[PDB]
Amino acid sequence: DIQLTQSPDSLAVSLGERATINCKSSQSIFRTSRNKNLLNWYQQRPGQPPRLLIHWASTRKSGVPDRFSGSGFGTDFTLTITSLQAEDVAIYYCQQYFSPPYTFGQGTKLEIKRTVAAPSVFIFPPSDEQLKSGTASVVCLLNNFYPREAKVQWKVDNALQSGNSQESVTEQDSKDSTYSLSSTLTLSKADYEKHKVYACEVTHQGLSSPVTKSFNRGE
Amino acid sequence: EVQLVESGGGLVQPGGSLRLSCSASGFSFNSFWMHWVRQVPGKGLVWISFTNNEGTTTAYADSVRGRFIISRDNAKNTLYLEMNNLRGEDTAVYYCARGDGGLDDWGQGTLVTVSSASTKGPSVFPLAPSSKGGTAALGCLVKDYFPEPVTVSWNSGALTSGVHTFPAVLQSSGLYSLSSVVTVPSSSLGTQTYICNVNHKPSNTKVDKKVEPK
Repeated sequence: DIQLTQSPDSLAVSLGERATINCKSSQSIFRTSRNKNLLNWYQQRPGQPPRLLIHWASTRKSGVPDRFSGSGFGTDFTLTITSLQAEDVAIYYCQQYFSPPYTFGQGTKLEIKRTVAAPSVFIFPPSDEQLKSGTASVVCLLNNFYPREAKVQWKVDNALQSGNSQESVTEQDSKDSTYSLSSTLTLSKADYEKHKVYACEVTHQGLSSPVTKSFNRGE
Repeated sequence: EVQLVESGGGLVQPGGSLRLSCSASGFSFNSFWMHWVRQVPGKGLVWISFTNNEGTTTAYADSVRGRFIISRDNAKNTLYLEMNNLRGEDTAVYYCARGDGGLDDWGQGTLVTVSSASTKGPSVFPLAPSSKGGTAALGCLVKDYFPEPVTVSWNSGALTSGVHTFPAVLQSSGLYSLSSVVTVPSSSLGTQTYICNVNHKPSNTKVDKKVEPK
């Protein structure tokens, strides 16, 4: 089996700048009889099927912008993206089409670098309908921030919580290059009803100091 | 055009069988190689199988050889993948692709979940907008379901701007949870109704939840 190794695994490039993604094959994928290197490049945008950019190492598929170009010979290949656009956020894959199995590289995740953007922070108490079920979920939303690094701490009557929350983060937005994040604090109804003050404290580079959003149970 | 539509994915017991279908339109099906590729959620593309134009040459990834069978019905413009003796490692989104210069016209993919766990539909709770702007946030918490996936739309697909549907997280119970949120003009809250449309097809659970300010 032919192994493709991409480098780097992760790449952060500013809007308008140039990305360089390498693909190394464990053996030559130059088909002498065709005078072609049988290397394909794909873009897989968040939540989308893969899109073919390039085949035969350097031939662009019709309708792919000329900002995307493929180069290399034999075992060493490069995808270059010039004038990076917000919609280029994706994982990029190489694939050999020389001999089955038609193996893919492991992918290169491309992050768009943009200006720092503070999160908008929202807190949601548990619904009356859920409380009837014996569980309380408290949600804290961090909306449209950059960069990715964010600290979310839960406090209940000022006691710092650990082990009873989970976070989820969206992929970078294809238009504004931001992330959003949810933190969900899960308590029994009994524990929820024993405390008054529910607080989500957010630390992010875009905030001059941590932001707290809070509510008092039953208001 | 060219359209490939995968179907036949779903929850299946380990050791069981599934047949995936890839329905092709808008081109001469029998003039092109066809591929299956899979993707474990949040992981890379893994080539699985191909067939030449007539189905006289096929090949398979090492991990599926002797368990999976690719075939095509040129008369019905359909590609198939018969999957036998399924394992946890086979859980993935399965894509079909047309062979041209590269793999092209990828379908939307079909999720195959190989598990002995029971189907369970979600509970849907509102994330109500509060008095605190210009911008308001509201949402739906879709809690305690198995397997993936759930779909969430807002106002039957009329509301798309500012929607974030979070990746599902696996809880200590082994059930999934996710939230879907949307930011809207706070000026809309008086008059605009907001309904999240949740569909968990594996359990036949469809819920339309009105999210009302408190």
